[PDB]
Order: sequence, then C-alpha cells, then structure tokens
Amino acid sequence: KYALVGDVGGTNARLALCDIASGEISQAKTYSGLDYPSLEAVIRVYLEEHKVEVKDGCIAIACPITGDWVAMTNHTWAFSIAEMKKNLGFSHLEIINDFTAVSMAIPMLKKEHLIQFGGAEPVEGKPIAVYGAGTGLGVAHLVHVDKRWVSLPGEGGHVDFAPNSEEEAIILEILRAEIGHVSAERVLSGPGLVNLYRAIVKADNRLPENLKPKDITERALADSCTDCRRALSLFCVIMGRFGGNLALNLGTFGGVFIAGGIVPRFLEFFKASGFRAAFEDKGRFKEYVHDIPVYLIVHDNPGLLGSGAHLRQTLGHIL
Amino acid sequence: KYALVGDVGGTNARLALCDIASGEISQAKTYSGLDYPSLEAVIRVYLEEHKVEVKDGCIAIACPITGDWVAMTNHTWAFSIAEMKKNLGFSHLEIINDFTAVSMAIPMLKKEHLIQFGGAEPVEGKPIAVYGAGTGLGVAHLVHVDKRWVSLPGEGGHVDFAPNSEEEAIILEILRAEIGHVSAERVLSGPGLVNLYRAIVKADNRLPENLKPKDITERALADSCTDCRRALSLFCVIMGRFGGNLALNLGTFGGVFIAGGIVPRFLEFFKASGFRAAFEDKGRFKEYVHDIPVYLIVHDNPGLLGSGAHLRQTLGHIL
Ligand SMILES: OC[C@H]1O[C@@H](O)[C@H](O)[C@@H](O)[C@@H]1O
Ligand SMILES: OC[C@H]1O[C@@H](O)[C@H](O)[C@@H](O)[C@@H]1O
Repeated sequence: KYALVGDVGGTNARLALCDIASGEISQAKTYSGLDYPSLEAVIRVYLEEHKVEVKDGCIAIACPITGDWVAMTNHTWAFSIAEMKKNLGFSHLEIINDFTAVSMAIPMLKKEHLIQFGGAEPVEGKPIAVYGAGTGLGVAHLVHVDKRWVSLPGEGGHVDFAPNSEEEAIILEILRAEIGHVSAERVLSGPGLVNLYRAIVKADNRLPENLKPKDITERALADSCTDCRRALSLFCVIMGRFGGNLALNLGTFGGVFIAGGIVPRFLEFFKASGFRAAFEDKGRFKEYVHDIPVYLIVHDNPGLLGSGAHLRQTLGHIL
Repeated sequence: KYALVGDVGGTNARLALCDIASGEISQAKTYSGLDYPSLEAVIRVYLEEHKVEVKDGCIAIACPITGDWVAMTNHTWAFSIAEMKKNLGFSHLEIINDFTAVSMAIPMLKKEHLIQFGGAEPVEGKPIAVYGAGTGLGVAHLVHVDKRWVSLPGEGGHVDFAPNSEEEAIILEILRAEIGHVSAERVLSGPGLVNLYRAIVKADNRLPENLKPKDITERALADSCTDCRRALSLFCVIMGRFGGNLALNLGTFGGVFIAGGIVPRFLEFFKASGFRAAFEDKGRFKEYVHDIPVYLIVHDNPGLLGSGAHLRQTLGHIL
C-alpha cells in the first residue's frame, strides 16, 4: 500500500510515505544529517515512528549516481546501494539523482503548481528540460517514449559558464583567477549568488563583505546596496541564458522547467527581471525558442513526488 | 525492395538507394542544388537515371525540421513535406535534420569506421552525444530505449560560445562586436575557422587577409602562417571543451561521436592537439568525463546510412 520516498540534500534528509495506488505523498518529515551517522539509520527511525511496514523504496540524493557506491560531495555519508537494500530487507530500492526525481514529478503536477514565464504552449511528445539553482545547479531532461516517461540524468550544472556580455565576461575573469575552471554552478546557485556579489565588488577594486546568500537578496530587494542589486539582476539574466541553451540543445518544445530553489524567495523581482529576454537572446535562433514555455515549479516537494512516480513506473504503473 | 535516402546540405544534394532488408547503401550520386529548381526535381531526375521503382524515402537536410514547411536558409529551395510526398506518390516520406540521420548511423557503424580519441569503453544503454563541425555545427543525441533507438534532434550548435581561457575570451570579445550573440557555430565550423583566424589577427592590431577555410588548414599544416596554425590549434581545443559539455549535460557514458566535416583534412594535427585535455578540463568533474570515449566517424556517407536506419526503424524493422 505504502512505499518509502526520500529527498536527501547535504545536511537535510526528508522522508515520506507514498500511496502505491495513487502516488499521493503523506507523512513528510525532515531530519538533520548531522544528528545521524548514516542514511540507513535515518530510515530505521522513520519506519518505526510511523508504524508502517514498507518493502519498496526510492530515495533521491543530490550527487552523481553512477554505480553501486554513492559518496556525497557535500555530506560525509557514503554507502552501497545493494547492501542497504539487503540490510533494510527491501524488495526494490531505487537510488536516483535529485533532479532525476524532480524531472519525474512533472507528469504529476497540476496547473496550480506552475507559474509561466513567457512562451506559448508545450508541444506534446517533445522533450522537456529541468534545472534549478539551489545548493548547486541540477539539470535533467525528460522524454516520453510510447507509454513510459524516461528521465535523462546528468551533471549539466558543471558545464563551462558561457558569458555573453562584457559584464558577464568580467565575472569569468575574476572567478577564473581563483579556481581555474568556472562552471555554471559557480554563478547559478546559492553560493553562486555570493560569487556574483564578490566579483562585482572585486572588479571595483574593493573587498567584499562576508555576505550569505539570503543577505544578498534582502539587500537587493531593499535597494540598500547596489553591489547586491547588480548581483541579483545578473543572476536572473544568467538564469535565462542557461535555460535557453538547454532548450536549443535538446529541442525541448515540451517546455523548460525551473525547480524552485532560491528563486521563489525573490519571486516578484524575478518576474520583473530580464530573465525572459536573456532566454531568447540567441541570434538567428530567437524565433526557435520564442514560443517554448518556461515554468517555475512552486510545488513544495517535487523531489518526494517524483521519487514516488519513478518507483511506481518502475513497479509497472502507468503515469 | 529499395527506398530512397538523401543527405542535402548547402549547395549539394546526395541521393542514394537503400536495401530495405539489409540497410545497405548503393548507387549514390552527388547532384548540385544550383542546377535544379527544387529537391523534387532532383528526386525525379535521380529516380529515372537509375530506373528503380521507389515508394518510401528519407531525406536528411541541414536545417531545423519543425513543421511541414521546410526552408533551408543555406539554399534557395523551400518546400512543404506533405506537398512533396503527394507529388511523388510516396507512402512514407521522412524528412529529418542532418544530424538526426548521422545519429542513427551509429548503430550501423563498424569498428573500421571509428577512430578513438581517449576514454576507455562505452556503457550499454547509456545516452550518446553526436556533433560535427562542417558548414554549420550539428548536434544530436541518441538513447536506446527497449528495442528502439530514439534520436533526440536539436539545434545545439547555436548555444552560446563558452570561452574558458584568456585567449578564448578575446575571441568572444571581438566577435561580439561584429555579430552580437556569438554561437559555438561561429568558431566551430568551416566559417568559424575564418572567424578564429580573423579575431586573432585583429587582436594583434593588424588587418586580416581574405582567406578561406581551405587556406587556413593548409597554411597551418605547412607552418606558413603562425596566425593560421594558432587558429587551428584553438579550433581543436574548443572542439574538446564543447564535446565535454555535451557529455556532462546528458551523462553520455555511451560515448561522444564526432562526425568529420573538416577534421579529417587535418587528422594528424588533431591527434596531436590538446583536444582530449580540453575535453576533460572540467574542474572537479574531470574524473566524471575521464573514462568517456570519443570517436571520430571516418565513414564517408553517415547521413545516407543513418537515413536508411531511420526509415527502416519507422517501417517496423529492428536495428
Ligand atoms: O543538487 C543539484 C545538483 O547540484 C550538483 O552539484 C550535483 O552534482 C548534482 O548531482 C545535483 O543534482
Ligand atoms: O549541419 C549541421 C547543423 O548546422 C546548423 O547551422 C543548422 O541550424 C542545423 O540544423 C544543422 O544540423
């Protein structure tokens, strides 16, 4: 009747139960990864606090899933998938990338979970691209073949940052002299927002403050600091440029989806930003992406919802 | 018994016959688009010099294939797919992008048709990335779902150029002044070799010669112009960076394939260039792409071969 679903990112692990018949998510609880020694220990606690027998599960984790060994870059947890499934006695245990799960949540979303940013209307049967600026920059794609939804994972957040304008080029130069390779995550993320502010200040021959991401948005929203105001606007433009590159690359006439990370915290600024202009700023191919819609997912837990969908399809349910 | 396959790009129009039972290609001929008023005229002309009755066809064309109206924009022809099919009395007439066709040639290629550049071995069932620098920059992706090879076409050659080094950033700066948005096609193509040469010369505060892509390649191999050898060396580096971004974005552990448009004319220079190092210069995710193989396709007619593969799969045959 019920299956276990999870969304683990860095220091937070979120666990919930999923209705096998319908895919509804219920009984969601967030745990702290610092207070538990392993992912397995957290699952043991959840399964007894809720008095539910569970035999199938699917956990989303924010790191590359390649083989049986899962080592978290942000967290210290590391485990073998086949051993956890045996240890917990599960019949199915699916370990997937966090944006693999987010991509799988799209067929479950209603119109009330989306806010459109330009474009006209999706083309049925054409690919879909998903990305989000959160702890890092996650990217995934989704294609419908026959009756199966096929998620295409990857590490698209670590491709080379692609500056277009002179302002964007100046950011690359300051970041390049610090770390070498500058990936898109270094600018399109929570820490990326800090990098934008630091480089904009360093370019003015000044030392940046030790500002946290939430500080930069709040000062930019209050217009109390021009360095932060510039950073936030530059972030919104780079967001559109990244998404427009994805849409061209995979011909995603099914739409481009933004899994809400830090963006919903400055949603009104985002709507008035230059995001949509940057999305279409593609030379002779502005008209190619002009009608492709863009959606922000305001669902409070797409990762849990899409973990259940991925499992149910794996178990033979048609979404 | 036979079906018609075609590969049309720019000025040329290549037509051939395809064995429906086997997928073998034969009786290929290269017509000129300047000497005929339409692609229909070429097909009508070809179908009578070879005296073969044909009902099914697949033509690959180097332009985006969005709807029924097809306009090349690299040629004067433009036509409706539905209208051309009716005129020829075909039952099936598939019209596809030229790198959709190249992507479907991959299942039919043998070891003799591949040259490996680094990486170790492909993982079965993982996505494949295909790209090629010719008159334009083509990109396609290929995934094997159940029994079917699914081609994901796109216009990925028109994404933003992504400079990494200081020398690359200069190229973007100079080209941005001349054309505005700078696509990867502007540096990674036949014409892009000239842009790389010209930006290098203008960066040196000199005036560029009116060279052609043939001039740059031959002068580079002859050590006749240091401007032209630098342009060629930077071409090979950016080729590697671009391919590495493709492998990160879609997790292409099935391999990255480079369709040779201009590469084979300087094959040995390419082998000695910094292509592989550029392919893997991806910060923390060098190890992620380190083992992914890169193959150069040395088949002289992959577009015809893949067009047959696409039509055959559409007709119900298994590849
Ligand atoms: O969490 C979003 C993304 O951040 C990146 O740093 C990770 O490598 C991805 O696996 C993850 O999907
Ligand atoms: O020929 C390779 C590529 O060149 C580009 O200019 C075209 O827009 C693509 O449709 C084509 O696939």
